[PDB]
Amino acid sequence: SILPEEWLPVLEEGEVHFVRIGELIDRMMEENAGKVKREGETEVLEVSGLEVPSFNRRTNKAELKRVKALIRHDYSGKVYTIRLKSGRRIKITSGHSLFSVRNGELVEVTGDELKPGDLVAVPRRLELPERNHVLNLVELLLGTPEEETLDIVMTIPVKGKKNFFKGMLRTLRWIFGEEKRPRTARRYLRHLEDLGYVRLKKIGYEVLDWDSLKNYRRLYEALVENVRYNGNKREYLVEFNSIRDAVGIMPLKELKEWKIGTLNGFRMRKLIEVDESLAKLLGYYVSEGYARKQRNPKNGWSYSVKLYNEDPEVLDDMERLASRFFGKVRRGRNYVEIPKKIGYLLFENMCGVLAENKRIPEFVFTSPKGVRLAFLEGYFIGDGDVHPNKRLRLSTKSELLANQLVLLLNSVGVSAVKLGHDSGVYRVYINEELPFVKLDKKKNAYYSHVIPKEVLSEVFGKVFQKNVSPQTFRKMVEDGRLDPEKAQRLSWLIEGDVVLDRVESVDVEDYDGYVYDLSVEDNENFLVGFGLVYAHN
Repeated sequence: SILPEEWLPVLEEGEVHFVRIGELIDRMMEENAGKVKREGETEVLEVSGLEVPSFNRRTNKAELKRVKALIRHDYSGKVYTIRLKSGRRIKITSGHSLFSVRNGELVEVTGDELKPGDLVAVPRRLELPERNHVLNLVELLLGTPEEETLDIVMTIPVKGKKNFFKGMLRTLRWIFGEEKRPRTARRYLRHLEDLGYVRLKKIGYEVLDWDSLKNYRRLYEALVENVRYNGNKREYLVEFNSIRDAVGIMPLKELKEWKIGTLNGFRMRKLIEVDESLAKLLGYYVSEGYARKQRNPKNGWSYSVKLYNEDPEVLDDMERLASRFFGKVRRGRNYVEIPKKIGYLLFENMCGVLAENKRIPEFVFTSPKGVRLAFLEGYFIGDGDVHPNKRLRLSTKSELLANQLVLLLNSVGVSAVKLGHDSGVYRVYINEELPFVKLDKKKNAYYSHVIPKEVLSEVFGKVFQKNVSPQTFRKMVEDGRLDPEKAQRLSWLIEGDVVLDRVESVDVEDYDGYVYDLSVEDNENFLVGFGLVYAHN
């Protein structure tokens, strides 16, 4: 079993969520009490919709699998904190298993069995789904405290909507039997068909969904009540807050036409398509970005987002990108600032405000590889990690980010990763090339680009000098230097997505409380812990 606190990367309906295994299972079992099957000391909860990364037991390749069920035991006994030389850490119960090596094969080894020096299975790479994501600023702001969207409004050109709200509301009420058939009934009746609520017909019409119509009605009832007129720009106006309990009902087909932001400030489309520019911009923010607000002249708040960076070219890039999204920007001395309120709200709810709350936005993880790399590039360039004298070194006061980074790197091939927590700050060491950073992976080759000498020694019989790289291994085989009959046993290790890290230290403790587990389809293994370590279910 795994301890409550352990990080668990999981996928829900194609989205990657980092959660502490215990919190997940706890909640899931509270909102599904009726479905739990208790067994004195064990509570099982079958689920669907959840997927976790695992490795194929046969081919050892990285693949996502279905999580059959969540499990919760009421444990009392010894727990082990396993610390791998790479900086990865995992807290498990005594009988829980991780994967080690025995005569060139991946075998299960329990916690109370593991000792320093032992080799443990860890990811070399991961395969996460790739799809285009579309940010919905309405759904974003709804999850924001009303205090923050006080001055936010949604405008819409009054042009092709001459009293559209009132005209529609009258049609809805007519359909509901509360008013005489309006004169413009058909204009709107068509729109309701376009939305699939009503199917027009020869004679009159037929309501296809009353519930949906009720909600739509509720929406237009709210709109007709709060929509104002902005004579200046010939546009309709609505304070976000006054319709927070109905706006989410607005079909996307209608949302497109609106704009969201401040009355006398910047306004942008409520539906943003994620591209490499957005990602990179977000990359810059996560690393060198800071969001703030001050009282300003008339006590009342002024929101801005600053992107610090000494390098002149960088500032030109951030400015080029920032402005590509938030119109007019303010290029400073050593920074680029976005004084827009909607810009602050976007960055805040996506990546966080405080350094320790900083995080990679959820959509990035399952975006096409190009977008992931764009995010990374922005993070690195901003964090000033382009020209390495040794190896890339990223710092974060945010534990989540450290983990999210390792997953992102893993998801795009980077396996040479090391972790560290020297003083309140988390470090992520990367010792291998990146499409945007020239560095030598062969220089001080990490555990990931090396085959342990213990494994070779045990398989071939000889006593190997030192560690060997997968390349040298392949070559020795094509030389007769290594017996090809034995060298094949180790193929999984040269072709799979699992590498070996070595146990550095093991802490034994007594634990009284809840412990968790997962049942994973087929592979029966998944990723858990700081840095991600494959654990047997």
